[PDB]
Amino acid sequence: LIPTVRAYDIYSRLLKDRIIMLGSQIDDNVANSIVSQLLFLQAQDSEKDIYLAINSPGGSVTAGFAIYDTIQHIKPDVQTICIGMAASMGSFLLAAGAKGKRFALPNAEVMIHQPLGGAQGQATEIEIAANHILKTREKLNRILSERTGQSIEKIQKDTDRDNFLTAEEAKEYGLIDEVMVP
Amino acid sequence: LIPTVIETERAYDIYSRLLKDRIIMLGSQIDDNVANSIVSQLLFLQAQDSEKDIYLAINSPGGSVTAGFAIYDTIQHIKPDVQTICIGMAASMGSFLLAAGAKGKRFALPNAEVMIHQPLGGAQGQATEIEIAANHILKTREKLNRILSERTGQSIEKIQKDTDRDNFLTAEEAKEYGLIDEVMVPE
Amino acid sequence: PTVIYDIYSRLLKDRIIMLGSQIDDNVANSIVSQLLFLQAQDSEKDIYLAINSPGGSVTAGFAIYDTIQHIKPDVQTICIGMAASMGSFLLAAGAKGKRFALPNAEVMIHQPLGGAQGQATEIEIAANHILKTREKLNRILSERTGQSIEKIQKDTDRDNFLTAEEAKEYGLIDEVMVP
Amino acid sequence: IPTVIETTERAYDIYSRLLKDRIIMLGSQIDDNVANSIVSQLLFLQAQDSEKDIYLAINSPGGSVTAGFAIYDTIQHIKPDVQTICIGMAASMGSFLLAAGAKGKRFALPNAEVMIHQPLGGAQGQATEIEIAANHILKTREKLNRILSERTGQSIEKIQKDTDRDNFLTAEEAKEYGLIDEVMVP
Amino acid sequence: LIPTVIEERAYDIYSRLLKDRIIMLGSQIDDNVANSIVSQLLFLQAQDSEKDIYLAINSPGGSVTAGFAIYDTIQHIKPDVQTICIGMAASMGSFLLAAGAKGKRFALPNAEVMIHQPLGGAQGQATEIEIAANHILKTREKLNRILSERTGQSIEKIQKDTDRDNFLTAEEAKEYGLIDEVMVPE
Amino acid sequence: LIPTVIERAYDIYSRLLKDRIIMLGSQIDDNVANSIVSQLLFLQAQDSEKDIYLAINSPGGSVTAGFAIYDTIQHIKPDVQTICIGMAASMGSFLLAAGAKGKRFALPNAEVMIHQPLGGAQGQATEIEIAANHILKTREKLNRILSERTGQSIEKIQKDTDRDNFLTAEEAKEYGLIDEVMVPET
Amino acid sequence: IPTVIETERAYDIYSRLLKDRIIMLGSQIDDNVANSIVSQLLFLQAQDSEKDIYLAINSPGGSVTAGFAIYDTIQHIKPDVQTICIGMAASMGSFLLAAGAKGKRFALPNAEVMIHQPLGGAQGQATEIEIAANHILKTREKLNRILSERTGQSIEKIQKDTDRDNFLTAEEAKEYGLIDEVMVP
Amino acid sequence: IPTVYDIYSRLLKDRIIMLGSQIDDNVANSIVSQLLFLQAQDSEKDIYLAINSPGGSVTAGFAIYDTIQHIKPDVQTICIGMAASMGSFLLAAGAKGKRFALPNAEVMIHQPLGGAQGQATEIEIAANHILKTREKLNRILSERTGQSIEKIQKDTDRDNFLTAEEAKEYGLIDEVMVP
Amino acid sequence: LIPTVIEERAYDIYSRLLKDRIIMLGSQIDDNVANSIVSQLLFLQAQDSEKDIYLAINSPGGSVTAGFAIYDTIQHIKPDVQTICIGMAASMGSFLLAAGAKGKRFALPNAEVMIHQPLGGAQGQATEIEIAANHILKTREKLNRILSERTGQSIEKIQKDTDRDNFLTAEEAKEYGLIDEVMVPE
Amino acid sequence: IPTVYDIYSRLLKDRIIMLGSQIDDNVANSIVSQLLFLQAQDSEKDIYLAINSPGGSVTAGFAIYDTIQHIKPDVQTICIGMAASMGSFLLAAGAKGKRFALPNAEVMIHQPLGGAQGQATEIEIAANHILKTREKLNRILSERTGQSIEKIQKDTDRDNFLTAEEAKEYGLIDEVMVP
Amino acid sequence: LIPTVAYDIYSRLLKDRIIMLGSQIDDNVANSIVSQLLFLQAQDSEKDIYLAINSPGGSVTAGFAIYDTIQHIKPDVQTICIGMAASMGSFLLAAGAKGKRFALPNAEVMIHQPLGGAQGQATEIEIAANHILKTREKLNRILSERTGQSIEKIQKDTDRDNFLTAEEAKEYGLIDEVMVPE
Repeated sequence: LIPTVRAYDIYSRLLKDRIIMLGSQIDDNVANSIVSQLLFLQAQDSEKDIYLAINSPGGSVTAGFAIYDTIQHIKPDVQTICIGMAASMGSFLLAAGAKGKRFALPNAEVMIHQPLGGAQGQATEIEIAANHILKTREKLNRILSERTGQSIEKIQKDTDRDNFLTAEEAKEYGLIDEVMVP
Repeated sequence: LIPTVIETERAYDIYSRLLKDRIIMLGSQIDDNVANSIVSQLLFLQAQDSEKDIYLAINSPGGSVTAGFAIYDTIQHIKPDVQTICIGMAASMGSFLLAAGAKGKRFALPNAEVMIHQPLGGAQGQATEIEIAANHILKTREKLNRILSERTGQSIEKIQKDTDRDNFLTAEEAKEYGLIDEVMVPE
Repeated sequence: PTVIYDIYSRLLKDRIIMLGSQIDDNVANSIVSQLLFLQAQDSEKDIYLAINSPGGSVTAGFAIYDTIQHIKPDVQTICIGMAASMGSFLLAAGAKGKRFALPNAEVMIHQPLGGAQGQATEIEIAANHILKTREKLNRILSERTGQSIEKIQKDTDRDNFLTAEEAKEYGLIDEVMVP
Repeated sequence: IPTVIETTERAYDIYSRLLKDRIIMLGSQIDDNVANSIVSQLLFLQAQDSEKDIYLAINSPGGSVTAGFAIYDTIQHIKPDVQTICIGMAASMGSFLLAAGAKGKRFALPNAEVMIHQPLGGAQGQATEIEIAANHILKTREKLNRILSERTGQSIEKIQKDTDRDNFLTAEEAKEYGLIDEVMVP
Repeated sequence: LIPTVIEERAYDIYSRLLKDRIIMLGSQIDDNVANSIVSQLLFLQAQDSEKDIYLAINSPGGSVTAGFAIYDTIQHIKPDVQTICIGMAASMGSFLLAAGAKGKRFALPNAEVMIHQPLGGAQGQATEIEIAANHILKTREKLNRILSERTGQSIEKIQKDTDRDNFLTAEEAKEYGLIDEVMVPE
Repeated sequence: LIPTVIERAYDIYSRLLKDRIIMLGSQIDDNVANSIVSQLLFLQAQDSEKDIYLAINSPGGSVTAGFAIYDTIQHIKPDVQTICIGMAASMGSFLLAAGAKGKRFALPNAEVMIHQPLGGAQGQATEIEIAANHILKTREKLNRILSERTGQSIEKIQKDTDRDNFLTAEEAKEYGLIDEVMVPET
Repeated sequence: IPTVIETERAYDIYSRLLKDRIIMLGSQIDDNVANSIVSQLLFLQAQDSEKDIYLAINSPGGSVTAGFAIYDTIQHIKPDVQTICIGMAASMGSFLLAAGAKGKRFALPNAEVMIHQPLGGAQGQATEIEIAANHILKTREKLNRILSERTGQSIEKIQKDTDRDNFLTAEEAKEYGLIDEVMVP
Repeated sequence: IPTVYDIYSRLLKDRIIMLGSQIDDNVANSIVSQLLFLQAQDSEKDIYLAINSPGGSVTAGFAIYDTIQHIKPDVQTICIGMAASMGSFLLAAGAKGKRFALPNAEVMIHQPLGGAQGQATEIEIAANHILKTREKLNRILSERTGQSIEKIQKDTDRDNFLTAEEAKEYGLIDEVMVP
Repeated sequence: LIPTVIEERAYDIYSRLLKDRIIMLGSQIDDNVANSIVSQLLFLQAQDSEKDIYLAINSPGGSVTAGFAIYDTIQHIKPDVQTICIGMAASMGSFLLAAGAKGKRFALPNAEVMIHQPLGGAQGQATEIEIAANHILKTREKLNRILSERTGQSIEKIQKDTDRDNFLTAEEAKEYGLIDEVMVPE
Repeated sequence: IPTVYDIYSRLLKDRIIMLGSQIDDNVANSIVSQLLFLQAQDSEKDIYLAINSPGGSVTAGFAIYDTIQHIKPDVQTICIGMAASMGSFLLAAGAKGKRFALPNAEVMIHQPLGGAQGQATEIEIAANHILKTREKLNRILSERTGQSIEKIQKDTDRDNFLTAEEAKEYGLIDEVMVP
Repeated sequence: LIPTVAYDIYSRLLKDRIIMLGSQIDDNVANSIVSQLLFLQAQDSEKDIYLAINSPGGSVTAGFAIYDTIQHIKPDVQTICIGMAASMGSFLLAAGAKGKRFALPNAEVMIHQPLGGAQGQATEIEIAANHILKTREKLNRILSERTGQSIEKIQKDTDRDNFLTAEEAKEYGLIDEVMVPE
C-alpha cells in the first residue's frame, strides 16, 4: 500500500518538503533515484537543508558512493536521520550527512562491517578481485575515519565482523552527532 | 518507486524533470532498451536546442557493445556537446561512454570507480561458426581500442595491454589515463 | 522519460519511429500502426525509421517491409548500433538514397532460421517453405542492393558481419552518416 | 506501445488512435481474450457508424476455433462491411478470418503469407470420451470447410484435400484460390 | 491491452459497452468474474430498472457457485437480461445462457453450446468423500431441475443428455430449449 | 478487467460503494478484511444512520481477518444487511450470520456451509499443545457467537460443525443463519 | 526381497516360487512386466508342457497391448494356466484373471475385481484424432468380444457394465463369469 | 542390511517374516510369497509375522490378510513399534490366541483414506466403493475383536491411538508380551 | 525384478531363453537395445550357424538406424530368424517383424501391427533444415523399398498406406504380407 | 563399506550391533532383527550396541527399546560421537551397569517433535497423542535414570546437551569409558 | 547387464575378440574400449580384432584415445559399421586395418566438422577457436590419409552434415567393402 495525497504519492509529497526516503537495499536503481532527487532539490533551492531518512540494510558499495559523492557535491546541507536500521553501506551514508546534522532515533540500529564480495576463475582473476575489494575497504575505512574521528586502525578492527551499535553507541563512535530524543 | 514532481498541472517523474534541464541519467546495465531510450533523449534534446550542452551522468557496469555504440555514435552525431560525469562506477562499455564525452567536459566524482577490460562474448557450434564469432569479437575489440586510443591519447598497444584483464582505476587514475579530463572536487 | 508523452511518443510526433528490439508480431504490429498513422497525418513528409535490432520473425518483418512500400511517404532508414538478420533486411528496404548507418554501427546478414518436427512429409513441407522464404528474401535483397542472387546466397550461408562502410559498398545502405 | 496526443490534451495508445479511424489490428494468436476485444471493437464501431467500412488488419498464426468463430459471426452480424487485409501472415483461423471479409474487400500485401490446414486438438480419457472428442473435431472441420467453400468458390472436396497438411500460399496464390480478392500492389 | 474510446471522458472498450447496457462474460467463471458480473448487473438495474440488459457469453464455464451468484442476480433484478452466445457457452456458461429472459436467449450461428455434468473432487477419509459426493450429486440435481424448468425438457432427459460432454450447434440448442432463437445475419 | 463508470471516474465496485454496497467476493485474508473494514468505517463517516449492504460470495478464510470484519460490523452505528449470493462457507457463513437482525438474506440457489476451523502446528510437543489449545479456544469463541446469532445451542453448533455441513438457503433460514430467502418477483 | 538357499543354490523368493510353477503378476502391466511374464510362461512350458502353471494376480492393470502379449501367450502354451486374484485385479488385470484355464480361475474372498473401458489419448490434427479414436474403439470391441467369450455374458452387457468403473466382490466376479470359484479358507 | 543370507533371509529360515514398512503392492507381493513359501516348507509349524507399519494400501493389505487365512499354518502376529491403519488390521488377523504386542508398542485404528476426481457420477462411484470397503473392513474387524460394527464405526471415525493394553482390551490382540 | 533359473549355473530368465535361441525384443528400439540384440544374434550364429533363431517382438519401434543395425544383422547371419509378434509391433518394430525369414514371420491372434512413416526433426539454418529433410525422405524411400520387397506390395501402395498411422490386426498383417501366418492356439 | 562379510556383518559375528544413523522404521527393523538373531545364536552372552545417532522416530525407537527389554541377553550400550533425542533414550535403555559413553561423546535430551494439520478436533487428537508419548518417554527415563518425572520434564523442555561425565551424573549412563 | 551366458553377452563376444562400440563416445566408453584393445593384444598379439560400430560419435579426444590405441597395437583391427557411424564414429570406422573396413548394406555413415563452444574474454574465444580449427586440421589430415581423398575435398565435404550410404562410403574411401548378405 502507498497512499495518495493534484495528486502525489506519500513519498512525492515528502519530497516537496525536501525529505528523501532511503528505505530499501541500495542498488543502482535506488542510487539513481536518490541522486536524481538530490540534484532536483539543489536546483529548486541551493541553500535550504535536505533531509535524508535512512532505513536500509546497505547494498552496493559503488551505488552507495554515487549517493555519497552527490551529497558532498551539492550545496545544500544534507541531514541524515536513521530510523529503524542503517547497516553496512547504509551506516556509511548515515555518517556522510552534514557535520552536526547526523541523527538517529533512540531505538534505531546501526551496524558496521567489512565489504562483501566474490571472485571465481583463474588464480590471477581471483588476485585482481581480491586486490580490488581490499582497496575498496581501504577507501571506505579512510572516509569513515575522516567522518567519525576514529583512527583507521580502530575502524579496521571494529569492522572485521558484524558490529551492532545502539543509537547512543553510534553517537559515541562518531557515526552520528545526536540521538533525537522524543 | 520513482517520485513525481508537479509544476504549474503537469506531472513529471524525477527523471523526466531532470531531462527538462538537459540531464540524462545512464544508471543501469547497457542493453538495447536502455540505448533506445538514451538515443531518443539525445535526439530530443538536440531538437529542443542544438547549441546548449547536454549532461550525461553515468553509473553503469556496461553491457552490450552494439547498444553502447548506438549511444556513442549518437553523441558524436548531434550538435550539442555532451558532458559525461561518472558517479559510482563506469565499467566496460560504461567507461567507454565516459571517455566519449566532449573534450574537456569528461568528469568523475572523487570516489567513482572506472574499470576497463576486453569485450566478453560466446560462440557455440561448428568450428567454422566459432571462427566467425572469434574473428568478429576480435575485430570489435580492435574497434574499441582504436577509439579509446583516439579519446585518451594512449597507444593502441598500451590499451591492449591494460585491458587484457579487469583494470580498476580511481577517478584520479582515470584522469591521468585520459579517460576523463577532471575530477570534480566538492567545494 | 515521461510527461503525463513518453519519449518515444514525443519522437513519433516528429515522424521518427524507433525499432529498437527483436522483431516479433507485437513489435511489427506497433511499427505498422505507427507507419499508417504517420501517412494519415501527412502523406508527403518523410518518415525516419531508426533501427537497432538483432532481427526476429521473417513474417513480422515482412509486415513492416510491405507497409513501408505500401505507404506514400518515403521512409528513411538509419542503423544505430546493430541491424542483423531481418533488421538488416529492413535497413535495406528504406527509400532509395535515404538508407543510412552511423559510423560504428554493425550490419549482419545471414540465412533464415527455423525448425520442423514430425513426420517425414511434415518436415518436407517445412523445409520447402523455409527454402521458398529464403528465395523471396534473397530476390528482394538482390533488387535492393544490386548484388546478384547467387552472391547473396553465398554471402548469407553463414553469419556475415559488415561495417557501415562495407554495408554501403554492399548496397545495403546509401551513405554512412559522418559526424 | 507509443502514445499519441490530440490537443484542444487527450491521450491514445497507437491502437486506440487507429480504432478512431475504424481500423482494428488482429496481431496475435487468437484466444478468448483477443476475440472478446475484437468483438467489442466491432460492436462499438457499428454503434458509432452503421454504414462506414471497418478495416481488420490480420497478422496472426490463428488459435482457438471457437474464439475465431466469435469474430467470424460478429463480422457477419454487423451492418458495416469489414475489409480484411493480411499483413505478414494469416494462418489457420487467421486465414479463415481473412477469407471472411466483405466480398471484394479481402486483401493481402504482396509478401504476406497465407496458410491453411485442418483443425488441431486433443482428447484424453475413456474410449467413449475420445469418440466424443473425435466426432466433435470432425464436425468442426466440416463446418470450417463448408464455409471456406462458400467464401472461396472451391469445392468442399478440394478444400478437404488442400487442408490435409500445412499448405502455404503466396498472396497471389491466395487470390487465385479465392481466399482474398486482390493483392494490394504498391 | 484493451483499446480506449474517448467521448470529455476516456473508456476502455468494455466500459464503453457497459454504458449501453452490454455486459461481456468472456472468461472462465470464478468468484472474481462473478463479483464483477453481479456488480455490473446491480449497477445497470440501479441506472434503469426497466431497460433490457444484454449479457454476451463466450465462456467455458467454471465454478458452479460463482455461476449461481450470476444466475440468482439475473433472476432477482427487474430488467430482462438477454443472453447472447458468441463463440462458446460450455458447462456453467450454457446454464447461464439458458437463464436469460424467456424469448430473449440467442446464439450466433456458429456458436458452440456444450452441456455436461458438474465436475469436482474429494480427498480424505471415507466419510469426507461421502459428504463431498452427496454435495455434488445434490448440486447436479439442482442444476438439472432448473435446466428442466428453463428448457421444457424432463429431468430424466437432462440427466441422460449431460452424462458425457454433449456438444450442440446453435440450432440444436434452440431445438433443445436452451435458447429461443439463432441470430441469423442480414 | 474491472469496468469503469463515469458520472468523476469510478471502477464498478467504487460505484456500488457510493450507494453503500460492499462486495465481499473472495477468500477472506488480511488484505480483504482491511479493505472491507475501511469501507465500513468510511460509510459510517458518510452517514451514520443509513443501512449498509454487504454482499457475500466467499469460501471463507482467515478467522482473525473475519473477526476484524465482524467486530467492525458490530462497532459501527449503521445496520449492516448481509446477502449471500453464490456461496458463504466457513468464515463467510459466520459473517453472513453477523448481519443486522432481520436483515440477513440469501438468494434461493445460494449455498451456505458451516464447519470447524482449520489450522496447523509443528514443533515440540509443548508448542503443539499451545497451538491446539488456541484453535480449540477459537472454535469455542466462534461457536458461542454463532449460538447467539442463530438461537441454536452451543452443543448443537458443535455437533453440526464437526464435518462440512452444507445448507440450502431455506435450510440456512431454518437454522437461524439468515432471516429470509430473497425470492425473485415473477 | 528375501533370499532362500537350498543346499548351494540361492534364490530370491520369486525365483523360488517360479521353481514351483508360480508366477507373480504383482504390479502395473507395462511392456517390461509383460516381457518377463511371457518369458516365464515360455520357460515353464519348456520345463514341463503338461503340468499346470499358477498365475497370481494383484494388479491395477496397465497397457492393453502388453496385456495381450500375456493373454496370447497363456492361450498359446500347452499347460493350463490357473489364475488367482489376490488383493486386486483391475482393468487389464481383471481381463487376465478371466483368461485363465476354464474351471481354474479363482479369487480369494476379500479380493477386489474392477472392470472398465480402455483409456487412452490422442493429439494432433482432426484426421489423426479420428484414427486414434477408431483404434481405441476397435480395441474396446476386441476386449469386449473376448470377455464375452470367457464370461458367457453378451457383448452388449459387457459394454454397459464397463462404461464406468465397476467394482465387483469375489462372489460377484464368480456370478459374472470372470472367475470360476472363490477360494474359501 | 548385514549378511550372516541378509538378516531378513536368515530370520525367514526360522519362519519369521518382518513387515516393517508401509504396505504397498510390492511389500504385499513379498509377504504373500514368503507365506506361501513357508507353508510349502512345512504346513504345520507356526509362522511369526512381526509388524511395525503405518499401514498403506487396503487392497495390498487384503492380499496379505487373505493369504494368512488361506494357508494351513497358524500365523502369529507381533506388534513392535507401531501398527496403524491397515497394519493394525493385519495385527488383528493373526491366529486366535497368538496376537501380541510389546508393552510400549502403539496401535492406531481409523477409517480408510482415498480420493476421487472427475464427474459427479465418477465421484459417486468412488464414494460408494470406499464406503463398501469400510463396511468390509469393519465387518472383519468386528469378527476378529468381538466388538460390534457400530462400535468399530464410531471408534474409527477419527485417528484412535491405543496402548498395547488398550489394544488387548479392545480385542485387537490377545496378550501384551511382558519382558 | 527378473527371476533367476538355476540348472550349476544361474541364469536370469532372458539368458535362459537365449540358451534355447530365443531373443526377446520387448522395448523401444534405441542404440543400447540394438547393441544387445545384434550381440545376441552374432552369439547365436557362432554357437550354431544352421539352427533357427526366434525373435519375439513387442515393441513400439524407435530409432531407424538402430533398427537397421538389427535388420542388417538378421540378413547377414546364416541362421533363419523367425519373427513372432506378441502384443504390438509398431513402426520400426513392424519393419523388423516383416524382416524375418520368409515363411517364418508370425503374429499371435490379438497382436497389433502398426505401420507409418518415419518421424524426426530439424532445427537451424534453412540449409541445415534442407539437409535434414532430404535425409529423412531418403530414409523413408529406403524403408519403403525394403517393405515392398518383403511384403510384395508396390512402393506406391506402401507410401499411401504409411502416410498416417495404420493399425492392422494379425489377420490384416498376414493379408498385407508383413507376416506369413497367424499363430492360432491349439 | 569394506569386505572381510561386509565389516558390519563381521562385527555382528562378535555380537556387536552398530546404530550409526537416524532412527527410522528401516533402521529399527534391522536392529530388531539383529537382536533377535543374536539371542537365537546365544541367549546368555552379552550384546554390544554402539550408538552414534541423532535420534528419529519415537515408534521406531520403541521397537528397538522393547526388543532390548524382551530378549534374554544383556545389551550393553556405548555412545560414540553423539546420542541425541531417541538415541539418548536408547543409550539409557541398556543393561543396568553396562551403559557407557566415550569421553568426548555428546548426549542430548529434549522433548519429542511432531506436527498436526487439519480440523481443530484433528489437531486436538494429535496434541493429546504427542503429549501422552512424552509422558511415556519421561516415565521410562525417570525409571532408568533415577531422576523424577518433574525434573526430566524441566530438563527436556529445550535442547539439553550433556557431556559424557554429565550424562553419568544424570543417570543416563553408568560409566565413562576412559582410555 | 543385458543377458548372461554377472557374465554378460558383451563379455562373451570379447572372448572371441569382438568389441562392440554401440554408444556415444565419451571418456568412459573410450577407456573401456582402449582397455579391451590392450587386453586382446596381451591375449594374442597376432589374431585380428573386430570392432563393431554403431555410434553417433562424441568426444574428439576420447575418439583419439581409441584411434591411437588401434594404431599402436599389433593385431589388425577390423571395423564394421552396423546401423550408423557418425562424426567421430565414422572417423573410427575409417581407422580400421587397410582392406578390413566394412559396412552392412543399410548402414548410414555421416561426416561433418567438429563441434564445440567458447565463452569469455575475446582472447579466450580466440584460443578456443584456434584450438578447434587445429583439431579439425588434424582430423581432416588423418581422414585424407585413410581415404585417399584430398584435404581440400574433405574440408568441403564436411562443412555441413554429409550423409553417405554404405556404397557411397566405399566409393569415398571410408570403408573397403560393403558386406552383402549371402
